[PDB]
Amino acid sequence: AKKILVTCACPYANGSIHLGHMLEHIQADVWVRYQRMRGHEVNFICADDAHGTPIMLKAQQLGITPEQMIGEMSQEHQTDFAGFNISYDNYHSTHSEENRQLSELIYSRLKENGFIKNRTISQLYDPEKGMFLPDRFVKGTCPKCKSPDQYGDNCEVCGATYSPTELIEPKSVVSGATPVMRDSEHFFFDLPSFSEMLQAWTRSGALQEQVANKMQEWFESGLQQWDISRDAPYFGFEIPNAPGKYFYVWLDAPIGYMGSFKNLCDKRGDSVSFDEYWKKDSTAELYHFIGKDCVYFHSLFWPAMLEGSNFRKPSNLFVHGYVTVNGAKMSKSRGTFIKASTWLNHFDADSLRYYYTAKLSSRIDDIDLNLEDFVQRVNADIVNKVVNLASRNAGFINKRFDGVLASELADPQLYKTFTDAAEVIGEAWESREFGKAVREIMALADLANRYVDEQAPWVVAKQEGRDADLQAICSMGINLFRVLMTYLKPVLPKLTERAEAFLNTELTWDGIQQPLLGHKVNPFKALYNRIDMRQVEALVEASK
Ligand SMILES: CSCC[C@H](N)CC(=O)O
Ligand SMILES: [Zn+2]
Repeated sequence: AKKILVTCACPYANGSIHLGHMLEHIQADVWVRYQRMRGHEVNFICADDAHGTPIMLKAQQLGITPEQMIGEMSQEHQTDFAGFNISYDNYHSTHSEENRQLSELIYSRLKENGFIKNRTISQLYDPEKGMFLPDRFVKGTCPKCKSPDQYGDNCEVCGATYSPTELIEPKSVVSGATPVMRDSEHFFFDLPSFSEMLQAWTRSGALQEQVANKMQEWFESGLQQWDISRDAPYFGFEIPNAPGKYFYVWLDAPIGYMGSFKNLCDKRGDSVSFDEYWKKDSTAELYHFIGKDCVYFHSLFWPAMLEGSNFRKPSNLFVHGYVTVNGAKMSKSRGTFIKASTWLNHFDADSLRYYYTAKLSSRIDDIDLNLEDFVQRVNADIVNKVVNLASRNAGFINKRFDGVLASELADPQLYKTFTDAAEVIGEAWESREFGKAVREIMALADLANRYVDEQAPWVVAKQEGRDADLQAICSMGINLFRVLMTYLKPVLPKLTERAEAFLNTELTWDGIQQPLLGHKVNPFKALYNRIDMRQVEALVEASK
């Protein structure tokens, strides 16, 4: 009955999708697929984050327009996400007419409401290229240790940190010219004006405990005004009435959430839903799946912007931790910085979806992809527990009973144990306690395989006159498989499709209350094959 708008953070348009991205998009997709299974109206929304100085400069280096460049990466991103079956209702771009009009609207409202301040700043400027330089486009000699060729505000030899104005003999990364300090008028969003409102939200108990605790540190330090403007040359949206000024990516990037939803509504011919979801009186729910590095932005700056422009605010933020590989930050030299596209050359999407889901919880803890454990857990849980219930039983049904399952359950008590678990498993999906859900599902899978072991179909099959017993045992196992695959349907979309083809039925959450009786199933080849460490070694080598 609910109306739900769910987002993932907008991926940066000048980088390939990697396993870190995939943790976020898989987490959101599992939750979204479960919400759809319970009958709610869900809109799963994302976009590419396509503006800014680095993108402008990279396009110039490539000799193409920024529009061509961001279009190519957007296609690359959506191909990768589609390969992992991330079920977006719309994937748009921050570089769109919808986002331009919404950015201009929100800015004009913030300005009229008194939340935009004008302030002159001083910044390093490349007089040959003719542009202000972000910190990382200034290089020079460390003022402390005198090591040359250091970038930005820190030295990678001695570890010192400093303003780039302290670099000795500074050079523009763009042109090699010596930069100089230049003044420019910038426009600032008066975030401090919203501190009391934001502190109330922090205390409300909606946010994760770990996020609320961190926000208290930020309030203690003191909220600051945030620069929302950039000087030309720039790739982005020009500020009305302010020639030569552009909106900084901070402003237009989250508005891209709104622009993507407006684009979806407009493409559908739906003239009511945008206001239904974004007006202040909305009864729809708005959720953002984000990582730790995006929490300050989504928990303070973004709700303040929405409040100041008369829009509704997020219902909640769902924050996940970083991905590690073999216990450590991804390492290019070790081959553990793994692109999504590369992953799919070696493994399927379901394997990573399952492994992440088994490790995820409602907390912000980092998620470790241990590659040895990945092989063991996928083979143990998917091949040998869940799929085993189908593969060990289907052959007898197809070959000796014409594909027809028994007309009654052999063990109705055991079946009720499986269906009785739906409430706790569903609540685990709902609360984002994914690891809890998987633990209960695999505990049931162990029960199901213990049942089959106890009945010993490999013995019954050879014994004269026991055809009825064999059909009963094998049909019971297949009905337990039906239930487990329903509980796993949000996690494993492609295996589920193969399971539905075998079972000759769509898997619905409520359907488990009616077992398959006197029901024809189809043959299948192999629902899910084993993986091995040679494949992991090939993935690592291909990523170096
Ligand atoms: C509106 S969400 C914007 C997210 C930024 N692109 C940061 C990131 O993708 O890591
Ligand atoms: Zn140094």
